[PDB]
Amino acid sequence: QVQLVESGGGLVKPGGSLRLSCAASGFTFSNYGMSWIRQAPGKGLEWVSTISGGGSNIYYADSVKGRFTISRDNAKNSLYLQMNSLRAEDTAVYYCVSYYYGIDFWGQGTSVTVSSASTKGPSVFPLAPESTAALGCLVKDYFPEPVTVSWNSGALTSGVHTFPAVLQSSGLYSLSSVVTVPSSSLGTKTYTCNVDHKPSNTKVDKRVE
Amino acid sequence: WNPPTFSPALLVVTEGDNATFTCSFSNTSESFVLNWYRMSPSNQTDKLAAFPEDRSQPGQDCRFRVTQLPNGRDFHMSVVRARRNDSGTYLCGAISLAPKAQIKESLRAELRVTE
Amino acid sequence: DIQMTQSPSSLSASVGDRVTITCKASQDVTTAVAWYQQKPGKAPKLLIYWASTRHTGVPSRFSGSGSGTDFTLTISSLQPEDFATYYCQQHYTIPWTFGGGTKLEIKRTVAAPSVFIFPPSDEQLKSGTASVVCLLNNFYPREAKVQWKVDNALQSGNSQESVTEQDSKDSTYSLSSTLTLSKADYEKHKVYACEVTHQGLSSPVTKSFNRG
Repeated sequence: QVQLVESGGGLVKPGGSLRLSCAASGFTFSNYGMSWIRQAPGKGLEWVSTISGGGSNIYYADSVKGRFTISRDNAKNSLYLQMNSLRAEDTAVYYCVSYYYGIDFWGQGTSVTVSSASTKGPSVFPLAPESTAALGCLVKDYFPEPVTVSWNSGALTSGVHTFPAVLQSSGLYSLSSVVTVPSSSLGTKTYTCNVDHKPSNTKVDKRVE
Repeated sequence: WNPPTFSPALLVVTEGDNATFTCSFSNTSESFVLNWYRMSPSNQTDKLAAFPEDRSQPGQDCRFRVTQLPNGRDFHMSVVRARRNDSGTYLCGAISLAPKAQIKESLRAELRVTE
Repeated sequence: DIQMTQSPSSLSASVGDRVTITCKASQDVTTAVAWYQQKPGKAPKLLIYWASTRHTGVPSRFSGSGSGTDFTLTISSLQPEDFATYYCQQHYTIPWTFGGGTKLEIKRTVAAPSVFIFPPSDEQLKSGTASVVCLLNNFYPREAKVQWKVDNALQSGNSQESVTEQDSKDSTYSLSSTLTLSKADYEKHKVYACEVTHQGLSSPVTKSFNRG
C-alpha cells in the first residue's frame, strides 16, 4: 500500500530550528506532488507547503514564507521540511501528505512544540468536598504534554473523566481528573489517583480524602 | 494553457490488433494529470487510464495503456487487442493541479475496429 | 487567498438521519472542492474531490455537490462510524485553504449537569497558589455557562475551562472550570461560588463554600 511516515518532531525553543523528514513507499515517488499540512492543538487544518513531483514547482503559505523550506530527494523517496526561526504558533502536528485531486494520502503526523518552557513534572493535589459525590485530582504545572491518569491502579474506571489539559500563561499545562461515586462510599472506600508523566520520569500516587 | 490535442481524428484497426492514439499537451509545469476517456452511449465520459495513474485505483484494465514519449509532450494511448465493441468515441483531457486547477478536453476522435 | 466558511459549526444527529453540511468560498473556485473526515487522534481521510467525485473506498452514503462558491456534503443515512469532524478544502488555487470544520455529534435527550465545587487543598496553599475547581458532570447539550463569584464579586479573567468529548456510553459532556488565585488573594475572601446555567435546569444552580 501507499505509506507515508514522518519523523523529526520534538520540542524547540522560540527562534530555534527543526528538520522534519518523511519516507514514502508504494508508488513512484517522482510522479506525485507532496505537501505538508499542519494542525495546531484543538484547531483545524492549515496548508504549509507544496512541492511538485520533479521539485520545480514549490509554494509556501505566507505564515511560513522565509522561515520554512520544503525539499525532496527522489532517489531516497524522501520529503523534508526545514523549519527555521520557529514561533509559538508553529506548534502543531505536521502531516506529510501526497496529493492528486485533493489530498489523497496522509501520514499519521509528527508533533512539534515550540515553547520556552522546560520539562517539569506535575504537582498533584486532591479535589475533595445527594446519593452521588465527586472526587478528583488536580494535575498542575507540568510540561510537556502528555500525562496519564488512572484511579485505584485501574480498578476504578466507571464514572472517570480526565479533562483535556489547558495551557497556562506560564507555559505549563494543567488538567483535572474526576470521578463520581456513591455518597455512602466516601467514608468506607479509599480513592487514589495515579499520575504518570514520562517526559519527567514522574509517577505520583495521591490519596484523595 | 492550450487544451491537449488527440490524433488521429479517425483510427481504423482490425480486431485483435492494437490501436494507438496520441494525446499531445504542452506542459508549462510538472503539475498535470493526463486522462483518457471513452464516450458512453449516454454521452457520459468514462475514464480508461491516466498518467500519472490514480494510486487509489490499483488493479486496472491492462487493455488500455498510456506511454509517455521522450519529448515529454506526446503520449501514446493504446487499446491492446482491440475488440469490435471498442468502436466508438475517444478523447483525452488535461487537469492542472497547481498553481490553479482546471480541466481542458481535446477534440473527440473515432475508433473503428473492423472484422 | 480564498477563504472557506463551513456551517454549521456542529450538528447533532441520530443514526439513520440524512445530514447535509455546507461550505462557502469567498470567491469562485469552480468545482475544485474536496471533503475530509477526521476522528480524534487520527489523520484526515479524503471523501470527495472535484466537488462531487466520491473517492475510492468511501461508502456510497457520502456524496457532494455544488459549484462556484456554494458546496455541500451529504450523508444519506448516518451510521455510528460517521460521527466525526468534517473539513472542506478548495483545491482550486494556491494557497490551498480549508474550512474551519463541522463536528457531527450524537443527539440525545437534554440532561442537566450534576455540579460540584472543590476548595484548594492545604498542600497547594502551602505552595503559594490556590486553585478552586467547579465540575459539571454528565450534561447535554454541550452549551453551558459557568460564572465565578467571590464574596459576590463576579470574576473575569482568572479562570479556564476544559470540556470532554461526548461520552462513549451516555453521549453526555463534562466540564471543569478552574479559578486560580494567589494564596494571599485567596485568603482575602470568604465565600467562593460557581453559578451554573444550563438548558436542563429550571434555574441557575450555585455551589459554594466558606473559606473559614
